[PDB]
Amino acid sequence: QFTERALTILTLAQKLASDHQHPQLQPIHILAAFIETPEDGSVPYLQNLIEKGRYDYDLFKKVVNRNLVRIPQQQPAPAEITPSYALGKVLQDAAKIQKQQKDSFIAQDHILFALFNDSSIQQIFKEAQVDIEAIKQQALELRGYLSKYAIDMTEQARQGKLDPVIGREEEIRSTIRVLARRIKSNPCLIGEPGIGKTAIIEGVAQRIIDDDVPTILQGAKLFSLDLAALTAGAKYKGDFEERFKGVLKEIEESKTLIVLFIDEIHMLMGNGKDDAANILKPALSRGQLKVIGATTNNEYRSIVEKDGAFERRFQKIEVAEPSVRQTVAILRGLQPKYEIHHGVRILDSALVTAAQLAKRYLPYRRLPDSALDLVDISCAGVAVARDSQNVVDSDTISETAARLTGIPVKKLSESENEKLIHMERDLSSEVVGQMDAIKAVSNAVRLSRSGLANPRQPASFLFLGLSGSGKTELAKKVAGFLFNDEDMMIRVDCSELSEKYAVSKLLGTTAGYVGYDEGGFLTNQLQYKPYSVLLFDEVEKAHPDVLTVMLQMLDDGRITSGQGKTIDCSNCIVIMTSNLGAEFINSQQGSKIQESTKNLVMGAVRQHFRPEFLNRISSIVIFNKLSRKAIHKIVDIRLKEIEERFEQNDKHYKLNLTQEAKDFLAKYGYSDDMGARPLNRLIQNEILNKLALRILKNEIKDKETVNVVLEECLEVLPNHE
Amino acid sequence: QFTERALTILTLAQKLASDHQHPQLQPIHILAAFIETPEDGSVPYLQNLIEKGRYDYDLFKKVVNRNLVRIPQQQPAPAEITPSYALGKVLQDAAKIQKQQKDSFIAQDHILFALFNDSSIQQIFKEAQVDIEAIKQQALELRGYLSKYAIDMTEQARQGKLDPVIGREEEIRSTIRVLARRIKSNPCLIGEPGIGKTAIIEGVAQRIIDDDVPTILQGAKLFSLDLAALTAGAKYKGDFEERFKGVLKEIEESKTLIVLFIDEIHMLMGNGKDDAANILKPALSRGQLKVIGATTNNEYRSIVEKDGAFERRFQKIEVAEPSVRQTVAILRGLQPKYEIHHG
Amino acid sequence: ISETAARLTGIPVKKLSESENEKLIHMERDLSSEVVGQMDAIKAVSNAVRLSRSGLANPRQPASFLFLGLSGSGKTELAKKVAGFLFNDEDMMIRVDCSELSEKYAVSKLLGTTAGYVGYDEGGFLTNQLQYKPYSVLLFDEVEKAHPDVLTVMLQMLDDGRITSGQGKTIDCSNCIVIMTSNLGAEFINSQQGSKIQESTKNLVMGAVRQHFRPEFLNRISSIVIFNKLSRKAIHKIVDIRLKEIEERFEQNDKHYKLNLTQEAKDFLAKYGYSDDMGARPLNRLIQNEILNKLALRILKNEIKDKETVNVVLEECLEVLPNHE
Ligand SMILES: Nc1ncnc2c1ncn2[C@@H]1O[C@H](COP(=O)(O)OP(=O)(O)OP(O)(O)=S)[C@@H](O)[C@H]1O
Ligand SMILES: Nc1ncnc2c1ncn2[C@@H]1O[C@H](COP(=O)(O)OP(=O)(O)OP(O)(O)=S)[C@@H](O)[C@H]1O
Ligand SMILES: Nc1ncnc2c1ncn2[C@@H]1O[C@H](COP(=O)(O)OP(=O)(O)OP(O)(O)=S)[C@@H](O)[C@H]1O
Repeated sequence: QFTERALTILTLAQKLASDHQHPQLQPIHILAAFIETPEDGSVPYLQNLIEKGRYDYDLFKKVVNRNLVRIPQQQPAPAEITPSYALGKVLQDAAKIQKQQKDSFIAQDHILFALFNDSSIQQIFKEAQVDIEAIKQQALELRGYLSKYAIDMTEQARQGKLDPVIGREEEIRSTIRVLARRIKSNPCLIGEPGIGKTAIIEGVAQRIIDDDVPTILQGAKLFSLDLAALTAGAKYKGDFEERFKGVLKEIEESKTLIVLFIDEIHMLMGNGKDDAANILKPALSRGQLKVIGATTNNEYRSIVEKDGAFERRFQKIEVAEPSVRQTVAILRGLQPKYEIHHGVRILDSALVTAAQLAKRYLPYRRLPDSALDLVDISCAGVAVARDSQNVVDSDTISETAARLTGIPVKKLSESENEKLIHMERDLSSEVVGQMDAIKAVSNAVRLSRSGLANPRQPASFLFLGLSGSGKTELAKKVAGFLFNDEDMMIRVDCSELSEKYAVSKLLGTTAGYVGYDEGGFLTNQLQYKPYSVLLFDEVEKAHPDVLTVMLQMLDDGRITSGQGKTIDCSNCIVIMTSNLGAEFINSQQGSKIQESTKNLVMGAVRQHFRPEFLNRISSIVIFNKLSRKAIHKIVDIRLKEIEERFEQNDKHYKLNLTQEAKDFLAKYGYSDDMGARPLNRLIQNEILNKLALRILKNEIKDKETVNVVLEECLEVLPNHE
Repeated sequence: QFTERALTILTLAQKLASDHQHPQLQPIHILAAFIETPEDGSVPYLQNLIEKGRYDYDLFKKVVNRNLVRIPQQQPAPAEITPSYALGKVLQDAAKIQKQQKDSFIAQDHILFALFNDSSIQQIFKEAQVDIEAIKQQALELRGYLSKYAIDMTEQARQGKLDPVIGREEEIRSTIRVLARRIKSNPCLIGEPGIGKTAIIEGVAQRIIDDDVPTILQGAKLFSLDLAALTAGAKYKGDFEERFKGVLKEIEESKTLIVLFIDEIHMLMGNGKDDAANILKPALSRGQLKVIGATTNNEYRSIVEKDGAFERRFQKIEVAEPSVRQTVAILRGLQPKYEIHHG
Repeated sequence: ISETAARLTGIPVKKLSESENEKLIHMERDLSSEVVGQMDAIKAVSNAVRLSRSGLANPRQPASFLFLGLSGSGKTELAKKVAGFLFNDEDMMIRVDCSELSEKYAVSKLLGTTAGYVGYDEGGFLTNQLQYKPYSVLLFDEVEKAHPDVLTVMLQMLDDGRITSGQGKTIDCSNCIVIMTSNLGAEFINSQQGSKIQESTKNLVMGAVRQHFRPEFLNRISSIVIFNKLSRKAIHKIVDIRLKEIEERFEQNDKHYKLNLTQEAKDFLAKYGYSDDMGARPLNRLIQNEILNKLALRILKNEIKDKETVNVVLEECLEVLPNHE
């Protein structure tokens, strides 16, 4: 109800009546409280609403002292009988004043006002008007000041607005050590955004709230300064100093250990300096004016480069991210806040896994926030879904994260079935033979899905064999099964090389040079798409400088960029290709991959491909030769897909191909030295060419047949009508 | 003294005395100043105390006009002699109110009140602005509007004027889930141009309109922000921050919640940062301030590489491209829009 | 002065902690539990940090070593492990991806954008990291493929430990540690003349080092460090370690091996994979390809719900807990 100051003045009125041996309390006794002390700082006595308003404080002093002498000496027992209606009314009026003034507590000024409004000198010896406006003016110009300049974190903390923080006790102590300096009063927190800089300032506030602060700072209070009053609050040229200088001086003395702080101190460098608030502050740094700032490391760098002065006042305080275990500790401290915020229970394992998840899948975010996001997001997820529950650790988190960050890998299937149990079948259905390539694909994904693959390495395989054997097709089909979308594959022509390639590859352009589109094909796409299948079109012909660079993705997945940042791959499957082995494939020694032969190939590949790459690669995969037996399946597969891809079914075929057509293809388009690719030449050269002509001649109205000639031919529906 | 809002009204009042070529400014010119133009945020006329007080502000304007035509002269050379003793009193009364309120400047709120104390309609059943007690009941809702700076997407959606979505419901659900968060409340739609990120934000408006959103977001008023308000409304250093702060404060309190939408985040990020206004939003972003944003993945790149601050305020959401069949579904959803569009 | 300065400037080298028993004295031991063999390499780094902490390191220069030998000999692994030991965090390693480098260099590494040129993100990757983080350890990956102009300018830090940027600012973090790597020596370790590389062979390595790098580098490096091939008993040891580390790292340990590697599983990995030119990585890949992928399937099929074992089947295979145990 009352401020401590208001209570003091009222209390003094009461106790002065006791000390002066006076019966019922009168307006006189509150006036006695007003003149209770010689201290000029006491507004009720010298730096008064009277003295700086309209009348000599002595006039009033003598009104009161005359009256105090005039009231007769009583037995101590009644010395302060009651406030009666007289002081009751003054206090009630002080409350009416609060309502008029919109003041949350009764001020000593409300007591000064209310008393003065009711009061009049009781005797002819002194006269003075109750100059209400003068006393209000003087009251308004005193004490109330920071609500116009900075947000009072400490009182708001007393009011429960503070978020307590843990695990930063040294960082908090560091700000204390700096704040405890006698000369260099200015600390600043420097680090990554999301590192916990504001959190540390609030940590200081927590230290203040629990009064765990050294005498120099023991009475401290924190206030959030800048942008509003320092920028929005400006229309005139001197507005960088009006209000700003004002508050700097308002807080230098008496009013406890006021410490302002800046959360976004980046501004305080000035756009071209020009003392845009920025210089006046350090200009006054020889004393008081204790302020703590906060900036990111790069913003720090920028304000340093753009100023050269605040840095002589401000102590650089480095803030490091916590370890995963430490992150969990803060998560635990924060856990109940989240359970409350969302009305859901959270498992300790939720917190544990959130933190390690973040380390694994959120490289662009710091652990404090990243882990918290996984928690607060999961909780929010449930809060929305709550119309139905609680948060369940990795269950909720893996799904939640995958939904936002990508990586469905962690969701686990409703049924593993086609999801890597029967996948070898499904892959063998799309492509024929080459089961080891198929197994490699499945295994790559299975290890990823199971959390077993070495996390530092993307699945990586190099595919050897004769072009036309399905090496690209495999990669595309992998994307097919990986995303249920074959166009999500990333494919780079790795053979387009000379040394002049930086940006075309993950290296990017370099900032400071023309062009700021970097590694678009790889770096930008990788940043955007957390995983894919990356196909390198004949690494056999790629320049070795690039291959050496690609190695970095191949293993130890970290990826740099000319932007000064990194990408850091993880879950992208990479596929490299070569036909070196064609020199051995053309031996035609069985459809199966032969021992020794395949080794001569891989040996030669190393000779013509840095083994350093191959010494990191998950494995080299070799394709089976497409024997006619393989063809006997492939032809149907391809004719089916080829037809299905032909726009819409306004015609298409009945396809009475039977063995006769199949064999023709196996006897005519079947080049032992070019895989199935020449069968496609046959198919288009014969089947589609005739078809196109029949369509062109409008000899087909709907459907179509394939009729073996002894070659192939088509039928006529309308007779060239 | 007076601030810009009060000065605008006062300026208009004096202008009106000259618009009517009258030697002096009268209370009627001020009442006319209160009702100048149909700009909703004008508390003196439309989003006013009058409507809240159950009065017809246009009828009142007819009253004002009936009084303005009774001005005894419109003689040119005689015009513009004095502000009048009558309004001396009113402006002095405004100063008294400032003292009553501990206010360092006279706002339109105060100048309204002061005239109202001295205003009248010579009518028993006055069609006047609601009497002073109501003036206080509603005037006290002020201090202690966004439509000036943004389009109410939710209201447009309530009025239809919206194109339905398909498939993107999942990123919408993600958006709702992010908005529902206590700390990082801001989802952002990131991806290729043309994917449907605007379509998603309209989809969000639909969910609000359709009551498919939990109460804490259900009542949200979704707005299309900045650009014009940000820069077209600018002239000088700091007035970006002023409009920003104004809006941010509005969304900070009382009106359940307001959600702001930023389509092209690149519009922010200052200029090499330099805290060139943009930063205020991140600065205050901790106070819930539910915001939805968007950006081209490459734009995201060009700003995320530089910023780092907004990243702790928003949730990155990739928006997937629909398959051909899904695309057909959108075409089907929009089919009636197209048939209507061209007949 | 040391403690308060350290809290603000890091400088752990100025602490002189009572924990030296572990904090350097047992460093070689601790590192040998992480790194198999490569005794001299372990000692080389350890020696440098001992001079740092003892105040004997000369402020004019960072610790500097060149790691030569078979890829998969643990060259970058050692470097990471000393980041681990030295700063209690392997991820603090500022690996310098030197082969990822063109003549543009500047920003992506140590110099940054010449001030006044567009892009005010300057030396973000290396210099700014030191600017922000007084010192750490840096690892120069495959310096053989670094652009020559860059190899040359980085010499300003190699000795006369200066770091002048395009920002117009200087860091001079001579307190750091740098490790350079190369596969240059692989051609001589491939002589396979015992597991430990002998004299003459090392001279050939150094011959090649001189062909690749100038005295302007080579005589500034604290030492060239040449890595050995692992002994068959040593790979036995690395196998044990890696298998344990992999499972220990395995996200949530929802599944769990008895890890009955016995002599036999370990021998199968060693015998099946120990080519003298392989590097330890293929043994690690082998177990992933031999068993772990089978495990993944067993998990997916619910053959492994919890726990797991090791079993040896001659050829190799993996047992199940077929009742979804
Ligand atoms: N040590 C900690 N104690 C308590 N809360 C923490 C801690 N670390 C992080 N947080 C959480 O992190 C969020 C605010 O993070 P901060 O690190 O202050 O953000 P910030 O990094 O200060 O913002 P910048 O980077 O200066 S814009 C809050 O929601 C806190 O719950
Ligand atoms: N589900 C949907 N997916 C895609 N587009 C849709 C969808 N529903 C409606 N549309 C319409 O298709 C267009 C999608 O455009 P936007 O979402 O603006 O594209 P964008 O992702 O915002 O990229 P910009 O910035 O508009 S080029 C809009 O003009 C919508 O009217
Ligand atoms: N002696 C060893 N002690 C511990 N780990 C080892 C050892 N040798 C190899 N490794 C493993 O090898 C992998 C890293 O191998 P390194 O030989 O450092 O790679 P690298 O050959 O240094 O890379 P380059 O060739 O310089 S790009 C790690 O996954 C280690 O587990």
